[PDB]
Amino acid sequence: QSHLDDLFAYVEERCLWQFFSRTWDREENIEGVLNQVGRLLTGQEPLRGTPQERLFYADALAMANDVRERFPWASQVNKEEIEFLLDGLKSRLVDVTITRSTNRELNHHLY
Amino acid sequence: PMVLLECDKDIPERQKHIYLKAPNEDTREFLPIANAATIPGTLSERGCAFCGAKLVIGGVLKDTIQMIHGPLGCAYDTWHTKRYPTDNGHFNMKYVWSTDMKESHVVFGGEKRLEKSMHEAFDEMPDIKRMIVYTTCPTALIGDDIKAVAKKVMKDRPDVDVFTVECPGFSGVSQSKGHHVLNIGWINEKVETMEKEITSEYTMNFIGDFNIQGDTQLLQTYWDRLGIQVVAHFTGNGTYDDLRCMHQAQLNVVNCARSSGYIANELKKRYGIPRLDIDSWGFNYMAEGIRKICAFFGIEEKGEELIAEEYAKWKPKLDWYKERLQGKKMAIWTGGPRLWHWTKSVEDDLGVQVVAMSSKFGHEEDFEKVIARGKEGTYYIDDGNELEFFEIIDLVKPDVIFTGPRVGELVKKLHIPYVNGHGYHNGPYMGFEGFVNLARDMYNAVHNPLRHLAAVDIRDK
Amino acid sequence: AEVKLSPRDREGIINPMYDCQPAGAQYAGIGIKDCIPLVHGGQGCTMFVRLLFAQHFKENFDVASTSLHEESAVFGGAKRVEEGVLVLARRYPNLRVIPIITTCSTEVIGDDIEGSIRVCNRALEAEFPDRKIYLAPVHTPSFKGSHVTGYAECVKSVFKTITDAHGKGQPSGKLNVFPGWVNPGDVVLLKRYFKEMDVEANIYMDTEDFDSPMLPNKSIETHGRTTVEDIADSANALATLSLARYEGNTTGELLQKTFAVPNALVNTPYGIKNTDDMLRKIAEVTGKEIPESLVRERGIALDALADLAHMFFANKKVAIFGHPDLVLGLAQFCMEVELEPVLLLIGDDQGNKYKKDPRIEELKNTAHFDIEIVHNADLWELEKRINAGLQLDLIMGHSKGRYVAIEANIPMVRVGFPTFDRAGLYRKPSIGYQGAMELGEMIANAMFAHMEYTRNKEWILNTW
Ligand code: CLF
Ligand SMILES: [Mg+2]
Ligand SMILES: [Mg+2]
Ligand SMILES: [S]
Ligand SMILES: [Zn+2]
Repeated sequence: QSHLDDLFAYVEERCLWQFFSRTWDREENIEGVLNQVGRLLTGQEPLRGTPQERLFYADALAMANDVRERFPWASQVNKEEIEFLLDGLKSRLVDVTITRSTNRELNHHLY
Repeated sequence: PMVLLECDKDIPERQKHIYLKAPNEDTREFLPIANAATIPGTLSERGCAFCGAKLVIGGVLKDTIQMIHGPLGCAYDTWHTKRYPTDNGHFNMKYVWSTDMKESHVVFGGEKRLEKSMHEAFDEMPDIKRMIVYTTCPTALIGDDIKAVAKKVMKDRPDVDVFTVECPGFSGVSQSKGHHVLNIGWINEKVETMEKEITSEYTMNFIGDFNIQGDTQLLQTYWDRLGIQVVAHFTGNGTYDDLRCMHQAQLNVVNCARSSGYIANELKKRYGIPRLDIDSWGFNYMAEGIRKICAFFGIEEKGEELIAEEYAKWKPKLDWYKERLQGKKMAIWTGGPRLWHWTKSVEDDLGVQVVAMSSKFGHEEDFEKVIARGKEGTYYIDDGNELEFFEIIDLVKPDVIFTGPRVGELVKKLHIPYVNGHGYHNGPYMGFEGFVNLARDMYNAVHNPLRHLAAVDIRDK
Repeated sequence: AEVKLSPRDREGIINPMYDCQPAGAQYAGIGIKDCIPLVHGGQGCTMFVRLLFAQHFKENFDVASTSLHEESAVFGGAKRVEEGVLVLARRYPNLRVIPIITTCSTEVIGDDIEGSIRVCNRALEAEFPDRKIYLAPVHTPSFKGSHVTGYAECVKSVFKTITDAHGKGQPSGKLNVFPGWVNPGDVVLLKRYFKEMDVEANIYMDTEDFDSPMLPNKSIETHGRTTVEDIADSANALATLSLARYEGNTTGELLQKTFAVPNALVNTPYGIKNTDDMLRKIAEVTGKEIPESLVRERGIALDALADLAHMFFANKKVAIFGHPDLVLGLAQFCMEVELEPVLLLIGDDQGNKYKKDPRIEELKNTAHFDIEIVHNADLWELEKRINAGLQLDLIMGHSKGRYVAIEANIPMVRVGFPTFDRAGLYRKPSIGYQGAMELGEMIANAMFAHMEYTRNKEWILNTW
């Protein structure tokens, strides 16, 4: 299994942020958390300027720590690979939690 | 694949509610329909919308009259049935209030009967200054305007504050609608109607925890150690007026995203308060939650000290239970969220394999979560009914079932022990210590001489 | 001695004594073999009552809902009833009886239950030509009466339905017995008394097997034992013995009117005199003698009670709450053993009946002290009287009053329904001679423990 398979399987089994109540919140979280994961895994400073950024950092830090613990490759891998991988992971999470989810509430404007 | 159980051959519409996860499937093709109408006559486990408002959320509050506008049964039925202690002598469990609707009220209206009952309740208990009024089936049907009545009482009694909920039992399909109506009404009417002193640089609400057997009070030991002020608990060991101040918090930490995600989502939209979803059951999950909370606030090292202390205190006992529970098969037949909070945590921390799960009222979102975290070969059931439970037992042969007491008492006849997945056996079950308590009860349930004795027929040589 | 009746002075209720009518109709139905009640209304009306039964008995009982939702609440629920009947029959091949129990919601919206039964009968005769399913309309609006009245209504409707279908035939030689709303242990006792007297009887409903075993073969035996055939045979009885004015006597009256089965209503058999009088009436109607074994059980009870009455019970003030037959009967028992039942609370709107109960005059002629009987009472009325200074030595009532006694530090004996906060009470008789003995010993043991915990002459429990 590929590196991207390992990331996807980890997110699906562990994380909750991709399963928020509505499409817009899932989109916001998939983008926000994974951008922070990419900073963390390539040794860049995370964004911590706004409350929302600081939440994305909190969720991303767990993920980044767990992937470095679980997967040998995740230490001993590139930068341009985090980019490739996170682009793929975003697309895969949007596909399974949004595009092809049959959860009928996802586009309800009203909470 | 989806499963048509034998007992459902005459209600074949149930197939779309039951998923058996199999290898290589794209689970997006197999998500159970959830939160749909109940089939009459099935012995579904479901309850009503009023339950979701009064019993589950509003009634947890320590300092509030729970005025049920309806005939007396709805009140009787929601009294002596919950285990949510408080630190004020359990006022919330000791009392229930009814407007004792009679036929004349059905015919000519119940608004004056409600007004009088409200005054009475305030007069009887002059130290109590807060109330929630709930509609029930017949007071909804006749169109009583409980908001109007509450506004008049408030004008006549400037010492009180009253909130109203329209939640007849036939609304929605289950208790879920009661959660929704209460959440949305509270944020629209009562949030931002008061403020409290802020005493910490770190503030949060804790959203969707109802203090079952003291869960909230146990978690509070963590927040106090970390120096985090909880502006409001929604609603475990809570007060009415704390809930009025929820807009003040820096962070909303959510456990029960089913009952209480609504208000977290509206607090984010209206006030910008971020929503953090955690798991406050599970040992390793509890650590992850504390680490996320501490990362948000910039107090990582404090969180690590707490976690290290709690691991040293409780991890050895957890591991003792793991050695003994490894491989045991569990079913979880509860409301919904505990399926996705527990399937992987009991697997990770206790070695226990959850073989069947049923959700009374969960939404498709709850099924997304549980199937993501759950095992292959497990049954995932939306709106399960009694005969299905028997068939599932035959299929998966659980060693222990986490469910309510009445179902526990049923499966005892089949020699299957239970733990009360709702109100607990010997809780609390949240947090580090709480998962040990869960494990202990599971162990005692299964490691039980009575089960073996019951199988012996003394007439056999 | 003045016995004063008064109503609750509040419109609202705080801490209701009883549940609503549908709950009692469910209790009546679960005592019938091959019966699953169908409660027409919202889901809570079913599920909360299944929980209540699990609290009292620590068992599951099968009751189904029609699952009224918003559509049906606006446009009518007849299709929910009709579907629910069919779903039941399809999935439970051995089902024979379905009391269709109305709720506040379906009474307000005016669903026509009898019409839905015609529809269902046609559908069931077509789909299941070899089965017979009895559908009984049970009208139980919750905005009248209480679970006491709903139990009585459900028994009456099920008996009307089944006996309408079968009519009168061969005399059976048996008594019909309506004990009312009692525990399995009470039914066990009555069965023993009829057996020792050589009197054949059906007890309606026969709930003995609610206390079901955990068996090697994993079978489930938690069912009512009263069958269709038993119920039908009530038209053929020698006589009806009705023990409870408010919990089945109206069925005995219906069988008298319809089938000329003479009904004998007696005082509910709590205490010695009431049990004597029940056995006298049994002897009179059957021509059978009371056996020596019952004189002996009586004597054993009296011996036990005599060890307690003047020593521990005399002059002690008691409050009693529960079903009206139980409250009135326990007050009579209490006076036999020198207790003083000064406050009796009865929990529903039936005060015009209770004022005419002959036991009120019986209590007036035997009381050495004033009695207050509060009708339409809630349990706040008890708590508020204690808060105002009423000094009680004992409370007798069901478990939903427990916090009143715990907080006031008053010993309390658990009687009536539900008794969830002690173990095994459903198996212990309260009626009859054995039951009087068992009640008296529970009272003494509760006082004894209280003397210990409070250090109140705890040294005296040595040579009594
Ligand atoms: S579904 Fe829920 S519990 Fe049911 S009535 Fe409706 S709000 Fe209430 Fe109430 S008084 Fe009794 S229990 Fe019912 S029949 Fe009415
Ligand atoms: Mg996976
Ligand atoms: Mg003796
Ligand atoms: S529910
Ligand atoms: Zn052992």
